[PDB]
Amino acid sequence: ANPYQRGPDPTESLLRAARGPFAVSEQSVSRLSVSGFGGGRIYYPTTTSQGTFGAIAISPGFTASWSSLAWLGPRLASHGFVVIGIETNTRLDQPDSRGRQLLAALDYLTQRSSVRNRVDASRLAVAGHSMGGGGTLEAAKSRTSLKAAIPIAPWNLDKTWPEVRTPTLIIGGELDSIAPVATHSIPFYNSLTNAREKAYLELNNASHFFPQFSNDTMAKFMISWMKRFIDDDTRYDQFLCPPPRAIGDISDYRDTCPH
Repeated sequence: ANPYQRGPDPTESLLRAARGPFAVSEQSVSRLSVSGFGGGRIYYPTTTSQGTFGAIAISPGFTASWSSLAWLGPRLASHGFVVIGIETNTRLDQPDSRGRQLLAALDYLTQRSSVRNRVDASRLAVAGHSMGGGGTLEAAKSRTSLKAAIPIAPWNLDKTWPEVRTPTLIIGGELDSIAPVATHSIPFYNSLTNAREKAYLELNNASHFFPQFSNDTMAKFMISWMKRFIDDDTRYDQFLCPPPRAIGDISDYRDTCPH
């Protein structure tokens, strides 16, 4: 009935496994071959028999290469998404520049890449770590048609995001000292007055570098948010609404349930 729904009825175990149900193929994008971003790597479900998939562009943070987040490529793609993980023009690009580069990567993916036919160009998303999370907000501010945005430990001197209409899940690290949640993540969250839906997931005792290592709870909520908003997959609302208890590895969760 939902033409964008993919994969089996979900469970906690399906979301916490190292891979989702789709085998993943990969393609490198050379810095020599694109303008507007530094190339990167595309990850996609090998299967085309179940339909096209939505896509997400993901930016690393200041000083970092895509390799700092590479585990996300196969892990997210294996749940039924095309992922373009980017290298930035330089490692020291600021959040606003990272936002423009994420949009350039989505444009390349849908308009020129060798996997464009596998991507539903109407169902796109952005995510990123630290300054790449600040760039995720910048991209959503510029392109209100994006279906999901996931700033991860985001850093941005711009604290307000009234233009953002995209469903936005901010994932903060409670003990982050580089992009403290009290001055970055939480102000950003409170400022998303026009986001169709939003959530704030705070990881208990987590530092700024939590997304550099496979993290099942982070993956569970990122995948659930991507499914619910990129694919309109209401099956994944069971993990988002009612919000999870702030216990164990979650120190805080803020929500706009119902979706």
